[PDB]
Amino acid sequence: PFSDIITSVRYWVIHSITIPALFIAGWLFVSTGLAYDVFGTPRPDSYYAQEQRSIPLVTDRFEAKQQVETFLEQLK
Amino acid sequence: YPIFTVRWVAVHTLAVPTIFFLGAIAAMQFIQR
Amino acid sequence: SEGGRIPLWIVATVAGMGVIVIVGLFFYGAYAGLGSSL
Amino acid sequence: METLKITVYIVVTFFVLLFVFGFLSGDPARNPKRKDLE
Amino acid sequence: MEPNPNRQPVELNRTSLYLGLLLILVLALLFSSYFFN
Amino acid sequence: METITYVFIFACIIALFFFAIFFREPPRITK
Amino acid sequence: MEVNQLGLIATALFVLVPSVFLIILYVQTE
Amino acid sequence: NLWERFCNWVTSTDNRLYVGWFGVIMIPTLLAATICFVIAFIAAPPVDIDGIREPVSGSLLYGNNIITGAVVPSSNAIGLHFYPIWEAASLDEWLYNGGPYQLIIFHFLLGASCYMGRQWELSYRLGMRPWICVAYSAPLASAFAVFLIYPIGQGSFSDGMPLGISGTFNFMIVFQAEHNILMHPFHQLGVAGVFGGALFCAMHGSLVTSSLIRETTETESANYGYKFGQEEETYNIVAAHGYFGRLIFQYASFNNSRSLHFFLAAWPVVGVWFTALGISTMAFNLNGFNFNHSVIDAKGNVINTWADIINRANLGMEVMHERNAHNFPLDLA
Amino acid sequence: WAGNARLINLSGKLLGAHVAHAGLIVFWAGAMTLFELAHFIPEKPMYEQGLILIPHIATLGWGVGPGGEVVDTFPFFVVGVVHLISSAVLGFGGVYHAIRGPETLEEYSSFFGYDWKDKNKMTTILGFHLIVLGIGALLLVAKAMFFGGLYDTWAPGGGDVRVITNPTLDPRVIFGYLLKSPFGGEGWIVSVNNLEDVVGGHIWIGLICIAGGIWHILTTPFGWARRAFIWSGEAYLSYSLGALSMMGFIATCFVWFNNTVYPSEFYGPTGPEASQAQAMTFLIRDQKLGANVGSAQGPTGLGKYLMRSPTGEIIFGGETMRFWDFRGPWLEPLRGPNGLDLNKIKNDIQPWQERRAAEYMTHAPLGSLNSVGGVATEINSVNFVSPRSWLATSHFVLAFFFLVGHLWHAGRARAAAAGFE
Amino acid sequence: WFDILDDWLKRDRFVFVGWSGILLFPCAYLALGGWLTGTTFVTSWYTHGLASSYLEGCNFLTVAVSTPANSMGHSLLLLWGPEAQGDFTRWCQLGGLWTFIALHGAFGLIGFMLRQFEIARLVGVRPYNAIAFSAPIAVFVSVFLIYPLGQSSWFFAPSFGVAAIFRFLLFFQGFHNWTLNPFHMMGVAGVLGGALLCAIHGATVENTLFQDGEGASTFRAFNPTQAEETYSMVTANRFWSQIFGIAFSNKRWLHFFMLFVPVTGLWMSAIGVVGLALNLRSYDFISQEIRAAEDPEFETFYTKNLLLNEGIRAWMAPQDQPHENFVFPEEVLPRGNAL
Ligand code: CLA
Ligand code: CLA
Ligand code: CLA
Ligand code: CLA
Ligand code: CLA
Ligand code: CLA
Ligand SMILES: C=Cc1c(C)c2cc3nc(c4c5[nH]c(cc6nc(cc1[nH]2)C(C)=C6CC)c(C)c5C(=O)[C@@H]4C(=O)OC)[C@@H](CCC(=O)OC/C=C(\C)CCC[C@H](C)CCC[C@H](C)CCCC(C)C)[C@@H]3C
Ligand SMILES: CC1=C(/C=C/C(C)=C/C=C/C(C)=C/C=C/C=C(C)/C=C/C=C(C)/C=C/C2=C(C)CCCC2(C)C)C(C)(C)CCC1
Ligand SMILES: CC1=C(/C=C/C(C)=C/C=C/C(C)=C/C=C/C=C(C)/C=C/C=C(C)/C=C/C2=C(C)CCCC2(C)C)C(C)(C)CCC1
Ligand SMILES: CC1=C(/C=C/C(C)=C/C=C/C(C)=C/C=C/C=C(C)/C=C/C=C(C)/C=C/C2=C(C)CCCC2(C)C)C(C)(C)CCC1
Ligand code: OEC
Ligand SMILES: [Fe+3]
Repeated sequence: PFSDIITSVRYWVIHSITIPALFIAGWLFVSTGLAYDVFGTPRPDSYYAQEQRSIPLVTDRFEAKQQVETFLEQLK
Repeated sequence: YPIFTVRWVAVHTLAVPTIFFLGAIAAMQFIQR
Repeated sequence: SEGGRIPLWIVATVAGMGVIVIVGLFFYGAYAGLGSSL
Repeated sequence: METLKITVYIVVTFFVLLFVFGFLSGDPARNPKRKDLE
Repeated sequence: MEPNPNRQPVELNRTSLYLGLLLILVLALLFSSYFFN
Repeated sequence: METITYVFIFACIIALFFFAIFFREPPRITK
Repeated sequence: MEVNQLGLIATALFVLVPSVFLIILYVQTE
Repeated sequence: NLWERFCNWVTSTDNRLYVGWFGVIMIPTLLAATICFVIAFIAAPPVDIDGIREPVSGSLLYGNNIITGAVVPSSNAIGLHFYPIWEAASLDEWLYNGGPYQLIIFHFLLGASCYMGRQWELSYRLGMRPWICVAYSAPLASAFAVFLIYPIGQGSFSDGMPLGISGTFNFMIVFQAEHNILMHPFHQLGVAGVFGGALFCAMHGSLVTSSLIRETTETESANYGYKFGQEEETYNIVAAHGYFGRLIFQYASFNNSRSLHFFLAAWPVVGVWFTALGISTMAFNLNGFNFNHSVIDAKGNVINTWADIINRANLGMEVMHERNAHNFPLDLA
Repeated sequence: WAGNARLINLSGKLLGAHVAHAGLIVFWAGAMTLFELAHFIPEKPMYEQGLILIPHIATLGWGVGPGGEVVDTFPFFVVGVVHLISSAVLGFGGVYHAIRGPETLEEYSSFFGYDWKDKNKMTTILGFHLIVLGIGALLLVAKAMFFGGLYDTWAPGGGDVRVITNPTLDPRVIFGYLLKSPFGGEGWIVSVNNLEDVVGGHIWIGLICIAGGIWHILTTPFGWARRAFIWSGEAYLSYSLGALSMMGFIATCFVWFNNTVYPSEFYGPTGPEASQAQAMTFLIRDQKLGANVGSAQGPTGLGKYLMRSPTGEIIFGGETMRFWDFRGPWLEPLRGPNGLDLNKIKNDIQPWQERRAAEYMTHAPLGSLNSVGGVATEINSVNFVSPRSWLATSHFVLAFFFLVGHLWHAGRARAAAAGFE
Repeated sequence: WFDILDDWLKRDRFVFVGWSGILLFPCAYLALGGWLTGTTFVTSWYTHGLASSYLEGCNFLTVAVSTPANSMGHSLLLLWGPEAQGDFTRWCQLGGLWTFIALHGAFGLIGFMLRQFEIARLVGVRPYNAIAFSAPIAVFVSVFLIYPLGQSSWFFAPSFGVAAIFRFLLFFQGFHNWTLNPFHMMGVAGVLGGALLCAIHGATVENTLFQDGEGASTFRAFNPTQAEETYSMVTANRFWSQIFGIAFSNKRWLHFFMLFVPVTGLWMSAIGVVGLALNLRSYDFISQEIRAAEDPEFETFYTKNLLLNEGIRAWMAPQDQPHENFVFPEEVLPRGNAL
C-alpha cells in the first residue's frame, strides 16, 4: 500500500483512540462473563457437579435442548 | 482519495475482530483456577 | 533523515515491539493454567 | 577371513590416494572453464 | 476412405514411451502384492 | 512364484534405465 | 504360502496391455 | 607422465557421465551397496533386531511380498559396535546379526555424501554457480539423521530405519510413540516444507502453463516445444503476474523470475533442513511438546484436551513396541 | 542486505566487527554466569535446575568438595563479573574500530598488520593467534598441576578437586587416541578415561601450537599448498567454517558420552548411565526379595539381569545390553576380570550405590520442550532436561547449519577464482 | 442494469470481486470466523468430552472446533434446526459450528475455483490453475463429507484444530492401517515429489543464471524484452545428464509435469478415502495372516505393526469414543512385558 494512511497523523489519531477501545472492549467481554453465557462454555466452577464423576453426554437427537438443561439444573 | 468497498471493508472486516479477540484473549491469560 | 518527516521506521518499530508484548503475554498466560496440573 | 580384511584395506586406501593425490595434484590442480591460473 | 473430417496422424515419441513404461511397471510393482495376497 | 514376479518387474525397471539413459533421443540445438 | 493365483494373470496383463499398447504407437511414430 | 593422462579423463565429459574425484569413491561405493542390498532383499536370512533370540526375516525368498519388508537392522548386541565381515566368523553368523545392514548403510552414506560433492565439482568444470550442492544437502542430511545420528544418539544401529517399505512405517509409528513428533515444530515445519512444495510446485507449473505463448506453432492437432534458441521463452510473464495478482493482491504476486524460482528452492529445502534436525534433536531426547494436563482447580478434576486423546494412542503403542524385549518397568532409550 | 559482505576488503571495519561480536561472546559469559548464580540454589542437583557454565567452573574444580555442590559460593561471581566487563572493554573497541576509521595506509601499521592474498603475512597473522592458544591450553595444565586442582570423578570415595602429578606425557599414548576406532564406545577423543591423560594431552598441543605459530610466521607456504588452496578472503572462511562444524559434532557426541572431563555429577547421568543404572537398581530390589540373580530367565531365555557381550563378559541384560561399554565410579567396583563378579554383587554391595542408581535412573536424560520429565507420556508434574540433551541438541544444530556454510562460502570461492562474483 | 453490475462488480480494483465474488467472500469469511470464534470461545465437552477453546485454556495447538455428537448422525443442525430450536448458545454447545464451517467453507472452495475461472476469461489466460485446484477440493470433500457420510455420523470427521488433526492421523493408523493402503502411498509420492521438483527446478534456475547479467553481481533485475530470460537449458541438460543421467529439456514439459505429480497424487489419496468411508480397507494380507497363525516362529514388519495397532485401538477407544461407553479392565488390555 506504499504506506498510505500509514504515514499521516489522522490515521494514528482516529485509531489511537479506536483500537485501544476494542482492545479493552474485548477484555471486558471476558472479565464480565458474557462469553460464558452467550456461548455457553462452562467455567471451572461448573464442569463436574462436586462428586459427579460422569461426563454429560448427549443421546437423543430431538432432546438435545431439554437434555442440556437437565445438566445445568443438576450442577445448581 | 475516498473510502471504498475494497480498501475499506476488507481491512476492517478482518482487522477489527482481531483486536476484539486479542483483547479477549489478553484477558484470559490472567484468569484463575 | 528527520527534517520532521512523517515516520515509518518508527511505525515499523512501534507495532513490531507491540506485537512482542502481546505474544509475550501469550507465553506468560500459558503458565497460569498448566501450572496447577497434577 | 583375515585374508579378506587385508584385501579390503588395500582397495580402500588405494582409492583414497587417488582422491587425495587427485586434488593436491600439481598437474590438474584447480583448472576451470573461464580462467586457468598456472 | 474418402472422408476428411479427421486429422489422421497419431504420434508418441521415444521419450514418451520411456515414461509410459516407467509408469506401468512401477505401478505394477506396487499393486502386485495386493492382487496376489 | 509370488517372487519371480516381483523380480521380473524389477529387472525391467533397471533394463528401462540403461536403455533410457544410454539409448535416448538426442537433445540438439540444430534448431 | 497361500496367494490368489489370479494375481499372476492380473499382474501380468497390467504389465502387458498398457505396455503393448504403447509399443504399437512408438512404431507407428517412426 | 601416465598420472597426468588419467586425471584429464576423470575431469571432463565422458559421453555418459562426469566422474570426478568425488565419483572416484562414489562409483565403487554405491555399487557395493546396490549389489549387496538387492541381494539382501531377495535372500537374506532372518535377523534378530534386538539381541533377543527372535529373528525377523523380511526378504523375498523367506515369504515376503514387496511391501512386507526388507534388509533388517543389525542386532542390538552388536548394536553400536563396528560389525564388518572380517570381524566375525562364518557368514551364517554375519547374516543373522544384521551385517548387510551396516555394510549397506555406511557405503551408501559415504557415496551418498560424494554424490553431493560430485554435484558441486561439475559446477566448477562448467563455470556455473554452487547451489545444487546446497539443496541436495537437505535430504542427504536427513538420511544421515535417520540412518546415523539416531542410532548414534540411541545406542545401537538396530532401530536405525529398516530398508523395507513396511518397516519404514514401523520406524515412524514406534518413533512418535516414543518421542511424540507430531507436536514438534521441526516436524511441523517439515509438513510445512513438504505441503509447501506441493502447493508451489503446482502453483508455478500451473501458472507457467496458463500464461504460455498462445500463438507459437501450437494448433489443436499438434503441440511442439521450445529450445534455448527460443528468445522470448515459452510464456507471457505479464499474464501470469497479472493473473495471480488479480486473484489475491498485487504484492501477493511475484514481479520477477528470480524471486519466483528462489522461493521454489527456499521453501522446501529450509523445511526439511529443520525436520532432518527434528529427528537429530530427538535422537538425544528432546522430544516434542506434551500438554498432558489442563485442570479445574475447582476440585482439580482433570479435563482431557484434544492432546490427551493423542497421548491415549501414543500410549497403546508404547506398551507394545518391541513386545517381550523389556525386563524393567521404564524404557530409558 | 549483504552489508557484512561490503566489509570484505576494508579490514579496518572488520576489526570493528570481529571485535564487536567478540564482545558479545564475553557478554554472554557474564550475563549467564550471573543469571545462574542468581536462580541457583545450593545443594540441589546443579542439573535439575538448568545450568551450563557453572558446571564448567566446577569442572575445573574451582569451587567444590568431594562431589559436593559447592562449599564456596563466590568463585562464580568472579567469572560472572569479569566477563561482563570484558564486554564493555571490547564493546568500546569494536565500536570505535568500526566507526572512527578504516585501515591499511598506516606505514608503521602495515608493518605490524598486513592484508590478504599475501601468503607470507596471512601465514604470519595465523601463527600469531596460534601462539595464543598454545598458551591458554598450557594454562589449563597449570590449573591442575601446580594450582587449585581439577575435578577428578575417579578414585576414590568422592573424587574432590585433586592436583595431578606427572601427566601421561608418553609420546605414544597421546596420538594412540587419535588412531583408534571411533565406534562402539571407542571414540578417539571421547575414550579419555584417566584425567591425567587429559592434562598431558594439553601440554603437547601448546608445544605443537607454538612450534607452529612461529613456523608460519617465518615461512610462506610451499608449492603443493599453493596449488591446492585458493587465497580469496571468502575462501579462508570456508576453511575455518567447516573446521568448526566437525567439532560441533565432535563436542556434541563428546557431550552425550562423558569422560571424566564432564563429570556426570554436575551435568547429570549419561544416556546409558540411566539404563545401566536401572538394571542395577533392580538387581538389588529383588536381591532384597531374595531373588537369585545368576539363574534368572527372562521371557527370552536371556536372564533378566545378567547375560554376555559378544566378547563374552557379563553385562546387565535388557535393552541396556547395548550399553555394557558404559563405565563410571559406581558401577566399577563390581567390575573385575571376566566382567561383573557375581560374588561382589550379592555380597559386597554398599548402599550409597543404590542411591546413585536410583537418582540417575530417576533423572533420565529424556525430556520435551515443555521441560516435561521422563517418557513422552508422563504427566507435567516433573520438570527436567539433562543439560547434556540441551548441549547435544542445540550444538548439533549449529554444527549442521555451519556445514551448510562450508558449502556455501567455499563454493563461492570457486566463483571468485573465475566463476560468478 | 445487468451488464452494469457486471462491470461495477467486475471492476478491476485492489481486491477483485467477480460474479463469484459473492459466494467466495461471505463464505470464506464466515468459515474463518467460525473457526476463530469457537477456537477462542467455545467448549466442546458436552459433545466430545474434551476442552475445545482458550476460554478453558488450551494452547493454540490444543484448541479447535469439535465435531457434533454421534447421537445426531447427519442432521445439519442449523440454528433453526428442530434440534437446536433457535437457541444460539446451545446451537454452539452442540457443535452446530462444525456444520457451519464445513458448509459455508465448502462453498468458499466453490467460489475460489470460480474466481479462478473468471480471471482467466478477463485476462485471456488458460484455466489450468482452476483445474489444479480440484485436487484439494477433492481431498476436502473426500475427507470432510464422503467419509463422515459413510460412517456412523459427523463425529468421526476430522476435527477443526491442530492436535485434533494429529489424533485423526493416528486414528487412521489403528483401525485402517491407512499407511498400507496403496492410494495413500501414491499420494505420499506426489507430495514428496512436488517438493523434490520445487528444489531441483528452483535451484537449477538460480544456479544456471547468466553470467555478468549484473556487474554488481547480485540478481534483482528483469524486464519485458528480457525475452531469453536469465538462464541456460543447454547447460542444465548436460549437468543433469552427466550427474543424474536423464534430463528432458523442453521447459513446457518441465512445468506441466510439475502439475501432474502433486495434483495426480491427491486425487488418488482422495480416492483412497472414499474407500475407507465404507470401512473397505487395505489392512490385511491373507497370505501372511494364515501362515502367521499356523506358525509362531515367523515374523515380519508387516506383523510387528499390526500389533501396535491393537494397542492403539484398545487404549485409545474408550476415552476417544464416549457414546458406546467402553469399560476395559486393566488385565484385558494388550500389553508387552514390563511396560
Ligand atoms: C482443510 C483445511 C486444513 C487447513 C486450513 C489446515 C491447516 C494446517 N495444517 Mg492440516 N490437515 C488437513 C486439513 C487442513 N489443515 C487434513 C484433512 C489433514 C489430514 C488429516 C491434515 C494434516 C496435517 C498435518 C499432518 C499437519 C498439518 C499442519 C497444518 C498447518 C501447516 C502449515 C503449513 O505450512 O502448511 C502448508 C502451507 C503453506 C506453507 C502456505 C500457506 C499459505 C500462506 C498462509 C501464505 C502466506 C503468504 C502471505 C499472506 C503473502 C506474502 C506475499 C509474497 C509476495 C511476499 C496448517 C495450520 C502441520 C502442522 O505443523 O501442524 C501444526 C502438520 O504437521 N495438517
Ligand atoms: C563463520 C561465520 C559466518 C560468517 C562470518 C558469515 C558471513 C556472511 N555470510 Mg554466511 N553462513 C554461515 C556462516 C557465516 N557466514 C552458515 C553456517 C551458513 C549456513 C546457514 C551461512 C549461510 C549464508 C547464506 C545462505 C548467505 C550468507 C551470506 C553471508 C554474507 C552476508 C551478509 C548478510 O547479508 O548478512 C545478513 C544476515 C541475516 C539477516 C541473519 C539471519 C539469521 C537467522 C534468521 C536468525 C535466527 C535467530 C532466531 C530468531 C533465534 C531464536 C531464539 C533462540 C533462543 C531459540 C557474509 C559474508 C550471504 C551471501 O551472499 O554471501 C556472500 C548469503 O546469501 N551466508
Ligand atoms: C554480527 C553482527 C553484525 C556486525 C558486527 C555488523 C557490522 C557492520 N555492518 Mg552489518 N548487518 C548485520 C549484522 C552485523 N553487521 C545483519 C544481521 C544485517 C542484516 C539486517 C546487516 C546489514 C548491514 C547493512 C545493510 C549494512 C551493514 C553495515 C555494517 C558496518 C557498519 C559500520 C558503521 O560505522 O555503522 C554506523 C554505526 C552506527 C549507527 C552505531 C551503532 C552503535 C552501537 C549499537 C553502540 C553500542 C554501544 C557501545 C558498545 C558503547 C560502548 C561504551 C564504552 C564505555 C564501553 C559494520 C562493519 C553497512 C556497510 O555498508 O558496511 C560496509 C551497511 O550498509 N550491515
Ligand atoms: C582485535 C584486537 C585489536 C587490535 C588488533 C587493535 C589494533 C590497533 N588499535 Mg585498537 N582497540 C581494541 C582492540 C584492538 N585494536 C579495543 C578492544 C579497544 C578499546 C579499549 C581499542 C582501542 C584503540 C584506540 C583508542 C586506539 C587503537 C589503535 C589501534 C592501532 C594501533 C597501532 C599503533 O601503532 O598505535 C600507536 C599510535 C599512534 C602512531 C598515534 C598517532 C596519533 C595521531 C596521528 C594524531 C592526529 C592528531 C593531529 C595532531 C591532528 C592535526 C589536525 C589539524 C586540523 C589541527 C592498531 C591498528 C590506535 C589508532 O588507531 O590510532 C593510530 C588508537 O588510538 N585502538
Ligand atoms: C591454526 C591452524 C593451522 C592452520 C590453519 C595451518 C595451515 C597450514 N599449514 Mg600449518 N601447522 C600448525 C597449525 C596450522 N597450520 C601447527 C600447530 C603446526 C606444528 C606441528 C603446523 C605445522 C606445519 C608444517 C610443518 C607445514 C604446515 C603447512 C601449512 C599449510 C598447508 C597446506 C595444506 O593444508 O595442505 C594439505 C593438508 C593436509 C594433508 C593435512 C590435513 C590434516 C587434518 C585436517 C588435521 C589432523 C589434525 C590432528 C590429527 C589433530 C590433533 C589432535 C590432538 C588430540 C593431538 C597451511 C597454510 C605447510 C606449509 O605452510 O609449508 C611451508 C608445512 O609444510 N604447517
Ligand atoms: C567427541 C569425539 C567424537 C567425534 C568428533 C566423533 C565424530 C564422528 N563420529 Mg563418532 N563416536 C564417539 C565420539 C566421537 N565421534 C564415541 C565416544 C562413540 C562411542 C559410541 C562414537 C560412535 C560413532 C558411531 C557408531 C558412528 C560415529 C560416526 C562419526 C562421524 C559422523 C559424520 C560423518 O558422516 O562423516 C563422514 C566422513 C567424513 C566427513 C570424513 C572426515 C575425514 C577426512 C577430512 C576426509 C577423508 C575423505 C575420504 C573420502 C574418506 C575416508 C574415510 C575412511 C573411514 C574410509 C564423525 C566423524 C559415524 C561414522 O560414519 O563413522 C565414522 C557412525 O556411524 N561415531
Ligand atoms: C497445509 C495444507 C494446505 C493449505 C493450508 C493450503 C492452503 C491454500 N491453498 C490455496 C490455493 C492453492 N493450493 C493449490 C494446491 C495445493 N494446496 C495444497 C495444500 C494446502 N493448501 C496442496 C497439497 C496442493 C497441491 C494440489 C493450488 C493450485 C491453489 C490455488 O490456486 C490457491 C492459491 O491462490 O494459491 C495461494 C489458498 C486458497 C485460499 C482459498 O481458496 O480460500 C477459500 C476458502 C476458505 C478460506 C475456507 C473454506 C473452508 C475450510 C473448510 C475451512 C478451513 C478453516 C480451517 C479449519 C481454519 C484454520 C485452521 C488453522 C489450523 C490454520 C490457500 C492459502
Ligand atoms: C524493520 C523491521 C521490523 C521491525 C523491527 C523492530 C520493531 C525492531 C525493534 C527492535 C528493538 C525494540 C530493539 C531493541 C533493542 C535493544 C537493545 C539491543 C538493548 C540493549 C541494551 C543494553 C546492551 C543495555 C545495557 C545496560 C546498560 C546501559 C546499563 C546497566 C545495565 C545494562 C547492562 C542492562 C519487523 C520485525 C516488523 C519486520 C521486518 C522489518
Ligand atoms: C547491531 C550492530 C552493530 C553491533 C553492535 C555491537 C557489536 C555492540 C556491542 C556491545 C557490547 C559488547 C556491549 C557491552 C556492554 C556492556 C555493558 C552495558 C555492561 C554493563 C555492566 C554493568 C552495569 C555492570 C554489572 C554489575 C556488576 C559487574 C557487579 C554486580 C552488580 C552489577 C549487576 C551492577 C554494529 C555497530 C557493528 C553496526 C550496526 C548494527
Ligand atoms: C461466528 C458468527 C459470526 C461472526 C463472527 C466472525 C465472522 C468472526 C471473526 C473473527 C475473527 C477473524 C477473529 C480473529 C482473532 C484473531 C487473533 C486473536 C489473531 C492473532 C494473531 C497472532 C497472534 C499472529 C501472530 C504471528 C506472529 C507473531 C509471527 C508468525 C506468524 C503469525 C502471523 C501467526 C456472524 C455474526 C457472521 C454469524 C454467524 C456466526
Ligand atoms: Mn527400539 O527401542 Ca528406544 O524405545 Mn525403548 O528402547 Mn528399545 O524400546 Mn523402544
Ligand atoms: Fe519455472
